[PDB]
Amino acid sequence: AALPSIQLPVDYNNLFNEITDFLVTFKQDTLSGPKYMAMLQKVANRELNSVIIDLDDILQYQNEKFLQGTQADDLVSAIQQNANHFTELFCRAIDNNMPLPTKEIDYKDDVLDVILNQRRLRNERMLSDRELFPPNLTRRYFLYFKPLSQN
Amino acid sequence: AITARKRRPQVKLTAEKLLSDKGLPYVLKNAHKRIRISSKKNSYDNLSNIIQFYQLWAHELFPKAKFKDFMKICQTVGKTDPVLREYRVSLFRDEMGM
Amino acid sequence: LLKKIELIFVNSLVVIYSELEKITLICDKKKIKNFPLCRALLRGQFPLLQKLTITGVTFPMNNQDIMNFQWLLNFPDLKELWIEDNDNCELSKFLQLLKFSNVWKNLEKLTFRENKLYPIVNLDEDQPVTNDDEVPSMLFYKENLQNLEKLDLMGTSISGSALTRLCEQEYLDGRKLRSLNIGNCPNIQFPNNHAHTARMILDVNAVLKRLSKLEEINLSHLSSLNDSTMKSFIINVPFLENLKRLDISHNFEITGISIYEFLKKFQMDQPLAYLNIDGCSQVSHITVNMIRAQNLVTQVDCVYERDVWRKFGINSYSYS
Repeated sequence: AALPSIQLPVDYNNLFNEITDFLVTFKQDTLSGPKYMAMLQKVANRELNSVIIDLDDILQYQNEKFLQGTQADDLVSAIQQNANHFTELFCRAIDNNMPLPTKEIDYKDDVLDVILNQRRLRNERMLSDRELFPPNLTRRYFLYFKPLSQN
Repeated sequence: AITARKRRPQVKLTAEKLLSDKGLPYVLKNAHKRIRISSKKNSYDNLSNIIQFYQLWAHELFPKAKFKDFMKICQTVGKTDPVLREYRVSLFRDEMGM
Repeated sequence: LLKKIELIFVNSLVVIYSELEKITLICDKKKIKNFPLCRALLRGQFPLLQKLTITGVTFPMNNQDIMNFQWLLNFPDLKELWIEDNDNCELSKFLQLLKFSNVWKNLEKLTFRENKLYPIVNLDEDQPVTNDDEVPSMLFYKENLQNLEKLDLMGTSISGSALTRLCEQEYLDGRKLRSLNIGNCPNIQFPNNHAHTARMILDVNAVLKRLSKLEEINLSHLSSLNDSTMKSFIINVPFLENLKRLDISHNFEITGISIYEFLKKFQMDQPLAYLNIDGCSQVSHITVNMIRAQNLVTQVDCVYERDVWRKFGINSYSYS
């Protein structure tokens, strides 16, 4: 069963780069690390199981970038239009960027760590001539889009 | 020219695979290390002490077949390959050269 | 003594060559995960090589000389190039080669077909100057493409403006061009479309004015060719009097209305010789039966059930 195909005003390689740049750059500086990298550090320490993405933050990031003169492709409008796909994109950006824990958590009692460690040992033996998993399995957090505030 | 037509691939135990390092050289490396027989234990335990190594080795070498079927294929291929015969006589030729 | 060699690498398991005349390299893209003749093609020369046909191979990422078609400079006199489903190639790098060398004295035919959608390529008409006190770099698009009879770019992400610029610059010659295939190019929009980015527009009036004597057009899988857009072809019928063979098949949009009025205005030119609309779910069966009955086309194909277009050997050398 064949399908026709069309062009659309979106590019997910570009928007993936926009998302990860946002994720490592933004902070609420008017309130005086990057907000989301700090929150991902809290996820790494397993103290927090939810990542709350603010569309307000994406707006302020867009406004900063537009004030610096670059186009920003209005990621807020894009991820209000097709939010389901962008949960996957934001999780890929997080699963790339997320730092190591600063605090120890008695890691050996985690089954998923043990089972994928055993897999890695076996795969090292295989690769020594003697992705590793589906990403959702290793993704402990849950990701949510918080709406735009009225302004 | 010919666009593809399918066929079914298949795999079985074979003398080359049986002569690879994980084959009989694994036995020569590990059998005397892992099997131990003692007058301190009954016959059933000692027989199990033999069998456990060969069963694990047979599985790790060729996990398709049951242990009894594996033994039958080993006996028949041992009966019917010249390279395996050369290797087997070479073991005792080496012991004769000791 | 070998003049013509073919290799069809169905599966995988783990200096001067003046004699040669035609090299056909075809691969199962699923099984083959490298490029067999890579060292041979970049290092050697094949100076009498008339035709080259490479499909299904995977270009290495580690070698920009491969990816920039630097090896492809090795082969003058190359009467035809066909290159299809070469997964890690790009038409962009190819056009960058075509910009900066008079690589071929003569191509009679070119056929390029990348598989996956790389970003938009526009014709890179930028002629830089090192200084205005120094020469602008001579751009070899004209003398490279001046010879072409057959241009085929199916699936290649070329923008509509890029093709118009190829015609307005007269890099494509027109007086010699006879068959044009631009099917499956998502970056083509026709002038009547209100929804666009301007550099994806194809100005069919300019194009058909330029290269009027062409015989054979292929617009299959060109979903952008809705019924409204076909009106541009209707009014540009006077410029395509040489056209005999028209493939627009596997278009899921095109209603029989546009088909009929196109053939009717074409009849004001004597039927069209041949037309293909296999898989076009919207052409009404009674309309195509009228096309047969009133004899507006000598042959028309309406195998609605034909799911795919790549007939091996005839339409494509991508393997199976």
